[PDB]
Amino acid sequence: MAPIAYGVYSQADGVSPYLKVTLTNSQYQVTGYISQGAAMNMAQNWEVWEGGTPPTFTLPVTFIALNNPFIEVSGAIAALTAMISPELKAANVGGQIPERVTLNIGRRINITDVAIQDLSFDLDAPRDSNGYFLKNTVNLQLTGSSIYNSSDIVRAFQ
Amino acid sequence: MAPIAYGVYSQADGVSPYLKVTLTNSQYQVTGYISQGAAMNMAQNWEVWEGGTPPTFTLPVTFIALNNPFIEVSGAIAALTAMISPELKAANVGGQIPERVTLNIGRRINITDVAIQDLSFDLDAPRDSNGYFLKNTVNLQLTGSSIYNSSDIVRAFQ
Amino acid sequence: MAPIAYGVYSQADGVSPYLKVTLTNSQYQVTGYISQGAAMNMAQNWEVWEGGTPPTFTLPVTFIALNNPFIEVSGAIAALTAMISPELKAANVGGQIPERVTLNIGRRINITDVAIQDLSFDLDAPRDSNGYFLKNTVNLQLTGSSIYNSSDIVRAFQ
Amino acid sequence: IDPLLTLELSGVKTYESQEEAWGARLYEWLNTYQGEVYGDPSWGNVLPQFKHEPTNLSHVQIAVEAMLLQKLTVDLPDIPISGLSVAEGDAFDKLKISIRIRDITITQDVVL
Amino acid sequence: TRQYPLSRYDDRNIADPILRAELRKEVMLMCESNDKNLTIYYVLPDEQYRPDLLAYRMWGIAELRWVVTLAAGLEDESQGMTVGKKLKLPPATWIREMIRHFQYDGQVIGTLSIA
Repeated sequence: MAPIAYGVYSQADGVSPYLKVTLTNSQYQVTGYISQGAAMNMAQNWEVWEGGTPPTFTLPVTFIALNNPFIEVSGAIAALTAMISPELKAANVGGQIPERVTLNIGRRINITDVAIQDLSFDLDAPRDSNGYFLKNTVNLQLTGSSIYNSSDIVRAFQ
Repeated sequence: MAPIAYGVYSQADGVSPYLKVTLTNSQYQVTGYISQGAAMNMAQNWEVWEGGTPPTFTLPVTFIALNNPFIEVSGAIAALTAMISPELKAANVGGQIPERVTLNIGRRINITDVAIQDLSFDLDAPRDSNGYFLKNTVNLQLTGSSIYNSSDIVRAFQ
Repeated sequence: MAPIAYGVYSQADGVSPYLKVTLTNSQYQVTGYISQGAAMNMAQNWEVWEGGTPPTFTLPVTFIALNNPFIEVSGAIAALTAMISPELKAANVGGQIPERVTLNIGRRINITDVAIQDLSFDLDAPRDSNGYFLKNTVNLQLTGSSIYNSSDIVRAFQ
Repeated sequence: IDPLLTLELSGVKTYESQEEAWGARLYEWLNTYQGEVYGDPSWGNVLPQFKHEPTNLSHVQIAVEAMLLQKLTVDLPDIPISGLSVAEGDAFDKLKISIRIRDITITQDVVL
Repeated sequence: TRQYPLSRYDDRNIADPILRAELRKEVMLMCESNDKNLTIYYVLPDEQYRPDLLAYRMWGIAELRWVVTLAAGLEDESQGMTVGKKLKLPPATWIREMIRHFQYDGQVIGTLSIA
């Protein structure tokens, strides 16, 4: 079925599925919680209206190593850095791309193509006996693949 | 009569009509509340006075999903993003425009032509059982269609 | 006698005339209160002293709709936006100007020619039953018509 | 006389009845699986991926629905997607996928 | 001042009645052709007097009035055209281009093979 997933992917967390943020690509899935501080922006350029700009998104997500830190924090951050990091030397020069992931929000609002342009977080949070992190707050900055039209945007929500 | 409207459009909210913000175009209407933080600015350029600048507006609006979130929040934000998003590929290359909406304030101050140049808000507000938002505060940035004259402006209020 | 005026223009307010700010032109007068936050600045340019700069003024004024909002707030803001708005298309191309107004301060310090270069305020203040505003704080940015000399400036106060 | 049908035969000649026409096009898209069409084997429904997953693994279901919708959209940009709904049945053996392009609300009974 | 009245829309910009007739010939050919790049719409009851009224609503220009007149084959607006008749309109820029070609270099018209 789907490839490997990280974060609070299973229902065993016993948390509302709606409040879960999900990113998915051909080989990786990351699931998290909709944390405060999220924002988005769309705008245009003019001087006479010239044109528009693609959508922008600023998503801070908090991750908790409730039971299995290896799959919930370490694997999650590894997948995230793999996705943001442009893989342009994977011995396949005929098609190498920095890769884009698809975003699901509230299980009803889907962005088919979005680019993870920036990532950051802090590693100073407390750890476990092995040393995997218990908590983190990773902020993400995301861009649309194009300047989407009104017919493209308004008809994409649920 | 009028096309579809969203927000607190009906009188069933039992709120003073004067305090309602309204935007209307040929096919969409959005009604909301006049929230704190609103501001406007008009200015000119000089070095010898050269010329002027069109009016500017910064309107933060608060929305409540009092009874029907689908029509009051989700549909409202969908209409807003449709309006701000330039629809320049609607199979009608002979006339495609980013589209402008008309603004009514206090039911007495009308701006016939204004452009929604910027939009932003937060999605971290709590939701319902289905998952639609209960709350949002959407800030909007608006521009006049031209550098309006004094005879154009002063005689437009009630 | 004088043309139409707005704000606390009659003595019926029972307030000290000295503390009143007044602007007057050929066809409009606006009277208000000297609110906190006022400031002014004069300076020059050098690299060898090259030259000077015209006077600058930053005046925030508070307006109260004590008895008649239509004349004290709505008419006041209308006159203000008329004055700041450059009327350069009044069917009189032989002389159209953005117009300048004369400022009286403390009933004794007069600036004959000053340009209202910027205006701003907030509309979120509470209203009346009809809906006219009760209170506002309009901040203004003003410029001298030229780089005035010492003989021009020092001998203009009372 | 004998009339005709739309399943891989004809709904209408071209897009006159817009929304039902797009629904028809999507119908012959979804009625075909991988490896059953020349040129673009990936073209068509991707049931061979999303057949028989556990009905309660909401993460995998949302992942598969998102990927299928995005690929069918990039496959046929002419028809964007408005509403997709996944509704369980009376028993654990019945699911329904309801796709509407704002009006068409055409539904198919799937099984996982 | 320098002023002269005109508008660059009139199909009758070509003064030749025969050329205008052959223009309306191929435009009729295309209109009652079932090309998909044509509009798909029926008749409105009030179009009897004002066939160009639909042209105004869907385009804002009355230059399509002769187009719809030849499409319906009306003897006079006094008589009505049946409501529900299949009416087809091509993109206006296409007509603008064809007439532009025909009044600059509308020479070969039919088919150019080689210079």
